[PDB]
Amino acid sequence: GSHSMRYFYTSVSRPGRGEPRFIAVGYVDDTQFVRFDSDAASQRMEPRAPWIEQEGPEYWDRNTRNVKAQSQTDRVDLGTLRGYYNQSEAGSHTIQMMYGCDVGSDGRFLRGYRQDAYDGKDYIALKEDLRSWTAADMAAQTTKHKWEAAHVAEQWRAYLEGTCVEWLRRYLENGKETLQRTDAPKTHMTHHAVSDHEATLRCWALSFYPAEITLTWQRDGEDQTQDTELVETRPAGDGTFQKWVAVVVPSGQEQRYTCHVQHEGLPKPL
Amino acid sequence: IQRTPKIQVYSRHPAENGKSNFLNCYVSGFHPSDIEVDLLKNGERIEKVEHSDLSFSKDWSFYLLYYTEFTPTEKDEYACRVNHVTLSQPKIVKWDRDM
Repeated sequence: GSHSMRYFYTSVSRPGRGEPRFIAVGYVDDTQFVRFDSDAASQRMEPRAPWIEQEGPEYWDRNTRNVKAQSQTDRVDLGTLRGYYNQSEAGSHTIQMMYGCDVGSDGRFLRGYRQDAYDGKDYIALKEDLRSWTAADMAAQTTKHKWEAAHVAEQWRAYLEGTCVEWLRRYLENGKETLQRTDAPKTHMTHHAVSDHEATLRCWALSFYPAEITLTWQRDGEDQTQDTELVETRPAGDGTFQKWVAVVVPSGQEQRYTCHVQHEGLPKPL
Repeated sequence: IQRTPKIQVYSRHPAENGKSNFLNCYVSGFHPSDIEVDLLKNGERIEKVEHSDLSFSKDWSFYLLYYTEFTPTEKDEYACRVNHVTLSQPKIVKWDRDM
């Protein structure tokens, strides 16, 4: 299957005292494997999956240096963007950035991406061509002019099509025993009476990996969405995920309802 | 922009009274990232509650998992108490083991 490596950065200015909070986490597909938190003790990029542990000292030095320089660039940029939007030095603001690459089943680059946000809204994004920028407003347009002049897109493209893809293939071979394994959902249904003639049937998908899943109810072979409730997929806290969908049914009529589960860990789900 | 948290309180494993398990509070869909999440037993605050490293979804809204080891019982009430700029008072969501 295809695989992705993604890094997520968040900087939050702290106007009352100090510098911004900066948190960075890296993922291979849905497995977090590194983190940096400016409020933590190490002041180092830290391992979060057993298979990255083996990386030598320069790996950890270079990754620590990189994500520290990014926190300082974000510190400056919080100042800059505050100026662009003409906002006061009193309020706290946020820059977030997500970047990464996907590879297909043979490990070749499929796509790269790098986009950021200012206070939870799109600010500037690298297009899929990895050559040009999408500026959401006029402050990001100013950034887009500076970056076209400096040919910043070129550097991102070289990283996303090279380094990003090379290390993701390395990680995939190194943590293959979990990263290239699917944990199909363990499923069961529960029945809860809602009165002396209605009941909720809840269909549970538990302990699965990757997180992507589709849970749906059919009544007599046709998809039902009325009287159903679908929760947001949530982490189990052990690297796997959970989801359920429920329907309210007339008691006695439960055999008409089937829950249909679709997940990568399943050969032809239904 | 500001966005209010979604909240799910649930155990990591099937809850069985008397068996040790983990209580989770998943807060997601919120912006800004500053938030206060407490896990509660019979109204009091549990002390060594842990959380994941802040990350966010495609629409840039954040999520965090708060968790602590616990044992479900017949009479203890567990809940998650969340406070955020978008809320005029803290939101308390009681743990229901069926969801």
